[PDB]
Amino acid sequence: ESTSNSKNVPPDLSICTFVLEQSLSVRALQEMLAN
Amino acid sequence: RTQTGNNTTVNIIISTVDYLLRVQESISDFYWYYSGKDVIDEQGQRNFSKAIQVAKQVFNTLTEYIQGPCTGNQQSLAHSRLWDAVVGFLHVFAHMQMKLSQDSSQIELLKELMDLQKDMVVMLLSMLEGNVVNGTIGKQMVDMLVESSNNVEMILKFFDMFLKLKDLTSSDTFKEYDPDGKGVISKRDFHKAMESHKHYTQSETEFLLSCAETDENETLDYEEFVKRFHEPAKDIGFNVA
Repeated sequence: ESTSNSKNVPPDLSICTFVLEQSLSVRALQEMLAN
Repeated sequence: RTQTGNNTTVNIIISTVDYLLRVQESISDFYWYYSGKDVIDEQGQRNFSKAIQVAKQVFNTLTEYIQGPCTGNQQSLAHSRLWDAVVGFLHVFAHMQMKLSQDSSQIELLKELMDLQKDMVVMLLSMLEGNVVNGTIGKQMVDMLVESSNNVEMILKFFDMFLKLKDLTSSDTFKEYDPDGKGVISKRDFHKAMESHKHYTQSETEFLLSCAETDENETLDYEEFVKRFHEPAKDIGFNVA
């Protein structure tokens, strides 16, 4: 979705927003995936 | 920190802080490798010992940098990346203390680690030498503690467990559970004492029993138990307080 021409065409950020739920290290991710 | 007359200046203080951060990252990675495993190999123990010795020396160098209220060095550490290293070290300390205490072969590693913790707290106390009311260093240390809230709470609960053990030992119920001067008691008698004390819950009771090694006749040596787990606690907890 383009956001450069906002002055003329409003962008749709409602489908661009993302929420960062989890932030784990690589080793911890591997461990919980194994578990 | 600064060379007044030279054309070019290098911040040895910041370089030392950066190396400390790299060392703490390496130690955290090695702990994350050994966390799942039930026991730590001899080679792993040697690597931990060497890394802890290196970190201890770096911490001593850092505290010698800032003792004698060197305000410039104190501000440099405050604005450096020392706080991230302290946060990582707090997590490592809060988890390794529980992990190693249960095992009875990790005594020397636990001692090395909980001496590194004391050198840590000495450095942090030296950072607050010459502090002012509402100081920037105080604000940045409170932020660090808030970031590491859980690990500090775990360390505090560990220390509070192992500081009440001396009072429980000196209590009358324990002295009548050991009417003689031999000083050796079974896990029956020790668990019954810890429940008749009513200070320790079931989680603390089970953890304390686990941290005491069972021998052939199922009798533990409470004086060495309390000494080993009380003296380092009595040392570090005072600096934390």
